[PDB]
Amino acid sequence: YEHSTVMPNVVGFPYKAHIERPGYSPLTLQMQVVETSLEPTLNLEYITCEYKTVVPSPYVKCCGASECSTKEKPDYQCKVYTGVYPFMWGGAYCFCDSENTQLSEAYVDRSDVCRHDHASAYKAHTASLKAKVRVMYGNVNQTVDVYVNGDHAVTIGGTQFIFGPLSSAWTPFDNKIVVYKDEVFNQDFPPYGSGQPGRFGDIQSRTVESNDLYANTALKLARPSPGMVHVPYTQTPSGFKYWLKEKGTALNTKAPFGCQIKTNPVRAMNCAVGNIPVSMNLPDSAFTRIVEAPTIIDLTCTVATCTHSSDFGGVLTLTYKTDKNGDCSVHSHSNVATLQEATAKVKTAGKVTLHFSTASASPSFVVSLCSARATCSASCEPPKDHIVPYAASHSNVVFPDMSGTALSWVQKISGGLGAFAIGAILVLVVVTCIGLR
Amino acid sequence: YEHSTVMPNVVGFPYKAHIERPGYSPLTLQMQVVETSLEPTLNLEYITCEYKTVVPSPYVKCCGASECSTKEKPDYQCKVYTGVYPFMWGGAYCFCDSENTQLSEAYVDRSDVCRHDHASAYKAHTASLKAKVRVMYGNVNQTVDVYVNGDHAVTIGGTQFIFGPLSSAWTPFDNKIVVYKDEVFNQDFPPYGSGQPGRFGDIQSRTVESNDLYANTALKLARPSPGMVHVPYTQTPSGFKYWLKEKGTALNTKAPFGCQIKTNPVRAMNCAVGNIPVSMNLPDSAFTRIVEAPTIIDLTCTVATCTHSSDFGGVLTLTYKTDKNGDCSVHSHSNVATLQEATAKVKTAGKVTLHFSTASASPSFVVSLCSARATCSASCEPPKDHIVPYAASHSNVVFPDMSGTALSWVQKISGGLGAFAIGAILVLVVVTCIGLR
Amino acid sequence: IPVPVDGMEYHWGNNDPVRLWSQLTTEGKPHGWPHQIVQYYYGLYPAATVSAVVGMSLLALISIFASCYMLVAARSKCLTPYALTPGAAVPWTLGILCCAP
Ligand SMILES: *[C@@H]1O[C@H](CO)[C@@H](O)[C@H](O)[C@H]1NC(C)=O
Ligand SMILES: *[C@@H]1O[C@H](CO)[C@@H](O)[C@H](O)[C@H]1NC(C)=O
Ligand SMILES: *[C@@H]1O[C@H](CO)[C@@H](O)[C@H](O)[C@H]1NC(C)=O
Repeated sequence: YEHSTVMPNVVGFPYKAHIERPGYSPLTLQMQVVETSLEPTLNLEYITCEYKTVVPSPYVKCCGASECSTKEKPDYQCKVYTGVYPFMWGGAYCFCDSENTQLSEAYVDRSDVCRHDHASAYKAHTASLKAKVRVMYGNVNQTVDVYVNGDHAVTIGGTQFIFGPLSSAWTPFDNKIVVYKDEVFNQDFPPYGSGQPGRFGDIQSRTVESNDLYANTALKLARPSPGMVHVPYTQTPSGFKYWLKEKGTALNTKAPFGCQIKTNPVRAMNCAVGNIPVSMNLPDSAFTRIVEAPTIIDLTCTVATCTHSSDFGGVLTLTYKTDKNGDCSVHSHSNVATLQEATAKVKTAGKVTLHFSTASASPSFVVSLCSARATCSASCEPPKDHIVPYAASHSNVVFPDMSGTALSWVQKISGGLGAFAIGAILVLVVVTCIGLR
Repeated sequence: YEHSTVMPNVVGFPYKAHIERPGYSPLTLQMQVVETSLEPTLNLEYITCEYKTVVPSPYVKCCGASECSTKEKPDYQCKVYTGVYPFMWGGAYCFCDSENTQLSEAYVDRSDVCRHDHASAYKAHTASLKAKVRVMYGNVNQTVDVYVNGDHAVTIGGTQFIFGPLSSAWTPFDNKIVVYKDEVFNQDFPPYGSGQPGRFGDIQSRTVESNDLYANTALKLARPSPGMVHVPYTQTPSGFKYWLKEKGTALNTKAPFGCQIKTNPVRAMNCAVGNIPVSMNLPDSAFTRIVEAPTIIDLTCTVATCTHSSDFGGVLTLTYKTDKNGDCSVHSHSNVATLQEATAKVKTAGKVTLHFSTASASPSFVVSLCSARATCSASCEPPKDHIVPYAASHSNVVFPDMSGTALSWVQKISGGLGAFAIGAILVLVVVTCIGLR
Repeated sequence: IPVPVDGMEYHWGNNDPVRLWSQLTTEGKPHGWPHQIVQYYYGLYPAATVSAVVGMSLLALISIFASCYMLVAARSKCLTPYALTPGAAVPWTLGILCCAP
């Protein structure tokens, strides 16, 4: 047997599906999602960290001269200064008054710990939902991992389920993101090979073990001060260290729908958007013959109490005449009210009680026993507690029922006005028809 | 200096860019695509290969009875046959004539070489262009591997180049593709966990080294013949081997625009579609002060022989009056004719001859030397060879030039008709004004 | 800090984040006199309730005015021929119903 329903994508909501198949007694299947994941696909653009300036011992040539030599290093600089007199220590280090030159060179490398402390610039494309659902019906109770697309098919006690694609294409991530230790930033990083000094990505590398090392750090050598051996230079400080202060607020702190942005596999756990279409193919043995189920006649529904709070703040009672002791499956055919139970024990003493949840002042819904249908109307009252530590057990349907307290007044007033209008119309029409001829 | 052009995505087409910076002599920069790759991003769905049926030795209990226990193996069958008399060999193997049960058992395993040959089912998303361009100007001769998106920036001899996103989002791959050894199929494989017997996907597995093994091979276990030990069964043959026979024509055989679908990293190399925007940042050392540039006076262009073939079928000579020797830079300001040379040689008293390529009977285009200019017109005869082994060195611009042979006839005829029409207009106006008196 | 019906979350120190929600509490009586019901719904949804009440009041006044105008026109049509006749002997019974001087 083939059946298709739509369940909301909210974690913890107890969803219940009713299957009515000719020849058998109705089946109620309860099935709720226990967690959700949403992983984008990531293309690594480059890797950035803090740099390390390499500065070797200067070359001094007493009574001589030198020549600058280009090299393959990143941000490499080299200069030769014309007349020096170093005075190394306990002496002058040259016997040569004015014909001495110093060779000063420096270049930029990667930090010795860049494989531990670095950030990664990514590009995020279409993500894939991946849920975890608990299915309960009859006497099976099992939770399974699925992919929320039309592809993955799972089996639970002989029934096949396909949890169709999410109705929403929303995603918390942008095109470009930056991922540090445990947090994610919707950031717009520089192009590769065009980084700038003192800002994020002033040195770049395609991977951790890559060997390119673009570097733009504004390194610059300076002439040594007269009488001492040293190699002065100036250089803009690290842009990774600047970013580690001025980065801003992470996606972790500000994510819509209560997404929980998580670790190494970049994912958004437990967002609350959209609906999940699901189609099931139940075996023939999962149902009960009508001749083997109790017969319910003269079903009547009366509501004991009614408080439209977040939890199950209503109680209703059903009175009936039965023929034998058995189990019946209960269902609410409107989403104004959410039953807590999926089945009930039916006994000769025709009384059964169920708890439901609603958010309306005057709910009105049809409840069903195994082979019975009845209408339940109520008058709920608002709660007194302002704040609660849990989420609502209902779909937030507020509009009052027709023939409730609030809408009965509208009906009566509209009836009075309409009666007056039709009386006026009849008077005018009769007068005009009589006076015409 | 910043300059931006648009080059076509055609491998081997010689493209030439013109840069005209005030205060400097114009510079012609030529750059051509050498290679092209277009790689999608793939999400592996599952793995399929040939299966293996495992049939252990049957268990025969003489003078007793057996009972069968279900296991968790894929496609597992177990059956008990009540009255047997096996007759093992040189004997009967049992004493009781009718109280003897055989326990038959079989299941399905993944092949021994499933890691050495199998088919992967993927899902293909947005692809990334990645070209290999050779740039030439002045004395530089380099080819760079670059990513064709607005991001990657690269420097060739001091000039920074950025090759922008392609103008079209065409891809040769579908949403679902199957990858066998070296060939790619645009095929719509079954969902995971819903494969059918005898067809591609009768056994599935998420990864080569995974341990799930969904199997649906229609295994079925039969009753042994009297007096003989054997496990008879029937089963549908492998769907992977069936697919290898009836898999169709690969994407390699049919693929638009001359794509060459290639190996392990699934890519579509050397397709010819779209344009590539380019942006460069030239230094001052690239140009030449307009003082050094020879001054060209009285430039005239005349075409000796022209045929509009695929190669450089045209020849033109420029006559000029100069003041000094040097190297100018030529350019064609209309894509109706494509020049072969970038730089010329201006001599003290002489001409310069250049070859061009066209597809039009009567092309008209403007050719420039260092800073002078001229207009060229020609009459071109069609080629003789029907078929050539190389692609056109031009853009297929066939519309002729106004004042050409074919259009001047229309000019004269329409002018005569217009003269007749305006004469008639004047005659009618004169008549209707003279009679107005 | 605001706690809508959608929910709210706060994180304080090295403790785990805490989530709170808001119930549909209000002032007034859902089943009372019409002003009490109006006050209840204004407690839940102020702007929507104001808009709905104003719209319904405008519609009711429009209906009343249209009906009264139609009776006025009908009385005019029934009584005006007698105002043209020189004799002008209006029946007293029809004067009673239509308030004829
Ligand atoms: C020794 O000193 C003289 C000048 O004092 C200098 O020209 C010469 O190069 C020096 N030789 C060595 C080996 O240092
Ligand atoms: C289903 O099994 C889980 C596993 O512990 C249990 O927590 C849950 O209460 C069970 N459901 C029912 C209805 O018994
Ligand atoms: C250098 O450029 C010339 C064209 O002028 C080309 O033929 C040659 O292949 C280039 N050099 C190399 C090593 O490819």
